[PDB]
Amino acid sequence: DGDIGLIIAVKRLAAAKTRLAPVFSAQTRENVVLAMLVDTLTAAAGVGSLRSITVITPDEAAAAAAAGLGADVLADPTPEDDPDPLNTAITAAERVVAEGASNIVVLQGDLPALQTQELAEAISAARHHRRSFVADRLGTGTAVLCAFGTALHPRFGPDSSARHRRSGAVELTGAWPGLRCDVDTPADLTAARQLGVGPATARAV
Repeated sequence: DGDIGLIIAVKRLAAAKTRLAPVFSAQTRENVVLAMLVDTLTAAAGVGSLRSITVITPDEAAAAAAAGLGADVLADPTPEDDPDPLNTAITAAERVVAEGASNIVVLQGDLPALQTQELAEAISAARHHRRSFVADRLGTGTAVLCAFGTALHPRFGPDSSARHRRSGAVELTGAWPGLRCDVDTPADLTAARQLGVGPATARAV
């Protein structure tokens, strides 16, 4: 059995992926965000090195979906006026997950084209470092952050790749297109769909 505690943080679905609003009705946009989480979780759950998957979210629909796939779920109590709610949530989940795992991996929940093998390989590569990350497709963001026997020090948000790099996290290379293809914009979604999205995202779009 595995040694990696995987964390995914998910914001309120109404707030999520607002740059997809031009191509989706609000209910369809929320459905796409949830479906991308489902496909990401499904791909991740195939990775043999995982001990657990923990989803932290204030969104009860996302909570139900994750729990319904056999993930651990943490309610996110982070106030609305917290200046950095994403990293606050990750750090909160980390404190819990750290009780049961020494090696923790934070994964974006909007990777609908993720293949199990891609994540497995990324984690194998990460084992050679204390802290490491995979940049997303366009290079400014972070698809995955990995910490082996040390604190994550997450710097997700704008310009996270650069911030992670500055923090001393080593950048992993490895094509892993499905791992890198996070979906923020319609262009990102087009790219993901060309790689091949999982069935939940296929249905939602």
